[PDB]
Amino acid sequence: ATLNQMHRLGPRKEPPKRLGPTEGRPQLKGVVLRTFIRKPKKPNSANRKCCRVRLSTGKEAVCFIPGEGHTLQEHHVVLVEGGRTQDLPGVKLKVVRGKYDCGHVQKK
Amino acid sequence: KNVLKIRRRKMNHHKYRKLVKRTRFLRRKVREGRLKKKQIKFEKDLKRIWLKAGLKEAPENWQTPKIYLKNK
Amino acid sequence: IVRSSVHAKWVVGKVIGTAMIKTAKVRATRLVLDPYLLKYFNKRKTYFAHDALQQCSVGDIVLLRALPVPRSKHVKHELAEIIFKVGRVIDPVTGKPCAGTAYLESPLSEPRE
Amino acid sequence: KQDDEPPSSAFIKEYKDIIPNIEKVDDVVKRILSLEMASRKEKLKIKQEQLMNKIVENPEDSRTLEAQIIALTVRIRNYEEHMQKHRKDKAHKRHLLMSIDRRKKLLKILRQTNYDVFEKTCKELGVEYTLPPLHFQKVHRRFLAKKALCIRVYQEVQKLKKQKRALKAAAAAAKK
RNA sequence: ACUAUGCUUAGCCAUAAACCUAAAUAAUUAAUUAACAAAACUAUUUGCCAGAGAACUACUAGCCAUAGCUUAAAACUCAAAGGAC
RNA sequence: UACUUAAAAUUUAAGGAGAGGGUAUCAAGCACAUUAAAAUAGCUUAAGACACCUUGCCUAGCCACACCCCCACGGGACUCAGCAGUG
Ligand SMILES: [K+]
Ligand SMILES: [K+]
Ligand SMILES: [K+]
Ligand SMILES: [Mg+2]
Ligand SMILES: [Mg+2]
Ligand SMILES: [Mg+2]
Ligand SMILES: [Mg+2]
Ligand SMILES: [Mg+2]
Ligand SMILES: [Mg+2]
Ligand SMILES: [Mg+2]
Ligand SMILES: [Mg+2]
Ligand SMILES: [Mg+2]
Ligand SMILES: [Mg+2]
Ligand SMILES: [Mg+2]
Ligand SMILES: [Mg+2]
Ligand SMILES: [Mg+2]
Ligand SMILES: [Mg+2]
Repeated sequence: ATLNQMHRLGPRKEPPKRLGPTEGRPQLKGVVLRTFIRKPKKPNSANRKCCRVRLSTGKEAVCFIPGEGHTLQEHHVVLVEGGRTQDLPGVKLKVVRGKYDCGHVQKK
Repeated sequence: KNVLKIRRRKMNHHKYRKLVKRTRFLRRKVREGRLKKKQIKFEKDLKRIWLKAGLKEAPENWQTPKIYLKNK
Repeated sequence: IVRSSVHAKWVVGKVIGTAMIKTAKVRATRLVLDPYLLKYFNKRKTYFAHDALQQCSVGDIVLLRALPVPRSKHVKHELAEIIFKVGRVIDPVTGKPCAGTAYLESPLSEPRE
Repeated sequence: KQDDEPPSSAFIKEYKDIIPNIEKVDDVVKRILSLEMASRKEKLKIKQEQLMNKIVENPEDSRTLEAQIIALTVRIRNYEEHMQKHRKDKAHKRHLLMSIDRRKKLLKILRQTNYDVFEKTCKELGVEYTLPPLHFQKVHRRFLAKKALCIRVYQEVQKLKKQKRALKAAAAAAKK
């Protein structure tokens, strides 16, 4: 661009930073609604443990439960955080082990 | 260069043309109603002007032209 | 005989319109520095000026004097002088009529007409 | 039309000043060298020269803005006559509209440099010059209809104010 | 085999790989090989571009256009897509 | 604070050299002008008007707000956005 064209337009217009599943917040608290299994897109093979939750914001999201074995059930309360599960498409939240009803993984 | 990027547009345009063909009659009724709303918005915007200016009736000998109907 | 408050005590511009009665719309231009590029560009402003004799024509360069009291909402200047008349310029250096970069009347001659 | 059209008995521009000097020339020879036995292009060289004499201070010069404007006024009127018979000629319709625009550009430069010459040329050639409008105005059915009402609404409001002022003054006059 | 149609007279539509894929103008041919193509490269002015797909799409406004044209997004998905060899 | 008349601090009103967020799929706004016998048809706008949306900024500090109705005669759902404390 010429100096006249750079002057008339100025600095590049910057698209706004749209928020993610947590709405730009460190964590959210949600109530478990259902516990189900999700299959990792190919070429991965597993039965990943996930759950649906109603977050404090009022929306519903699918959250991956990390660790080997969880005791979560419906009506439980959990603290969700960010971080996508790469193999699981659409799962953009994770549960924090050791907070509210969700507990630390029992060590073997 | 290959025509791969043209083939994607070729399928997108072909599939879109058949979708418009399937729902052609539905689209016609959508349009006539979108134009009618487009006319009411035009009429109301003209009423807002004279009412704000303080007139209680539209200017004498004025009839809002129907510009979105099948006049041509 | 206190002078105006406005910063533009003296403004030069081009008469871009003359359709108002006894008023001339004038476009002035100043140089403003682009901070990113550090290059000067033209910022133009519009000034309404009192043309008492309606002696202004579109395209002529004029000098405006800030009025002590604003005549109206927008008329805060008067026409001091017409520096260059459109098509009727008179060379300041020699004093002879000119038509562009040329003398309509040679400076060697002394017509005194 | 225009005040002057060259007569059919007039000589072409090549021999316009040569035949008069020759002592005696036959009627036939005058007819061969007249404008009756010539193309339209020759009749246009005579129209232009007549206008240069009646307008330009120095008809010997054809590179002046006033002379260039005169050259384009003959062409513009020539293209217009062409287009009156050839209604669907799009190349000449382009030639007509492009010459008109060329004249406007030259008339603008003439006005900015020699206003006195500009005024004579427009009066003699009968060409009206309108100054370029500062702002371009868009046009479409919705705008032209809203802009018409807005002008009408204003006029009605102002007409009412004039009536009120007259009635108010009339009442005051009666009291006095 | 045969029609719309290609033709003529008016009006409409305004789209092409409308691409010579190379904007126009004035230079320069040494101080100069990403690859390929049609050698490199300076200045001036405007236009346009800012990962791929979604998308010659949705919505908006304009238009003689009504299964249309121009204008032209986002959500969402991916860690590539793409060019030349 | 001085003088029977002048030095400050602190505000208010009218303004303007220049600078000052986003969307142009917000492209027209619709009285937004001048003259001063009261006429003229003008004013802003792709050098971004108007519209809508978002945000305190200018940081020795400044600006706005003070239960709500922009205001607070009036009306209402009737007062901790002073310190501590509570739901
Ligand atoms: K694997
Ligand atoms: K080609
Ligand atoms: K308030
Ligand atoms: Mg090939
Ligand atoms: Mg496709
Ligand atoms: Mg046939
Ligand atoms: Mg045909
Ligand atoms: Mg195209
Ligand atoms: Mg071709
Ligand atoms: Mg297309
Ligand atoms: Mg479309
Ligand atoms: Mg559309
Ligand atoms: Mg839109
Ligand atoms: Mg409170
Ligand atoms: Mg209050
Ligand atoms: Mg407190
Ligand atoms: Mg209080």
